[PDB]
Amino acid sequence: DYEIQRERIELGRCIGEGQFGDVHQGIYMSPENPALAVAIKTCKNCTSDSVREKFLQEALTMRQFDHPHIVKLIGVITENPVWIIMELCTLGELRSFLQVRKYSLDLASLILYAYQLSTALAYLESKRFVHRDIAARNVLVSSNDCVKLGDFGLPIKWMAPESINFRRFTSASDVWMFGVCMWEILMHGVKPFQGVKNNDVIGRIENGERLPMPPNCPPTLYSLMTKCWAYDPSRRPRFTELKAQLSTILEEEKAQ
Ligand SMILES: O=C(O)c1ccc(-c2cn[nH]c2)nc1
Repeated sequence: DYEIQRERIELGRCIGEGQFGDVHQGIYMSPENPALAVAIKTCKNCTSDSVREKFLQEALTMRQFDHPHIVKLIGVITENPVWIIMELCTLGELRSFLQVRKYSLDLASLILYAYQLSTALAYLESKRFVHRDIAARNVLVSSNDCVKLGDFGLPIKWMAPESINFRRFTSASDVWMFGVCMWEILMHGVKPFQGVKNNDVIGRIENGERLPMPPNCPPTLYSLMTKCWAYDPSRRPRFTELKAQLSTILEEEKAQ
């Protein structure tokens, strides 16, 4: 089962702050693997069952997916203090990694990350799961050549127009938000619309404006991004198709 005995967990260095509390790395001592490196999400306010409810929904949902580019649940400890134990991605959240690895990562690698992300989102799409919070900050880096979707759950600057005007969230909103994430990656983790009032962002989308083509970004990728940003959700592509196009973009980039 998925409940874990606190005695098999050795808490270690704090590796990040989450919505609910500190995120730690640590060791999980099971009989199947005597020393498994894990991540531990903690829940600062989980004495409140309303918080505990929302915190542990993340683990109930993780548990349903099996993809190579989606983080995996190990187990939970539900007595206080409540903990989620999940796979460790030792290079942390994608945004910081992009920031710190600027000048160090090449183009093929940035494309590799977007294509990897699209395969995770095509998989979720095939399961009819809407994610609603696709952003570089919600992706983790397992290795120089492997990123993973780390969260499932306001980010106006990332959201589709119909999310903002009708609070509506669909596979097509996800596609839109994934265009923004691709932009974020080709900009090495610069946030979209920096220094722009949220409320002014919506008018500019309605005005037809869009995020600029990043430097060093290929026309083929920018064209992909702009299809993701069709104002009408029914003109935007499906991740299955985005996945296939990014596969071609990557094979050709590898060729230089
Ligand atoms: O700061 C965070 O929210 C954060 C940081 C790290 C991780 C992680 C999970 N597995 N490996 C790393 N999750 C969330």
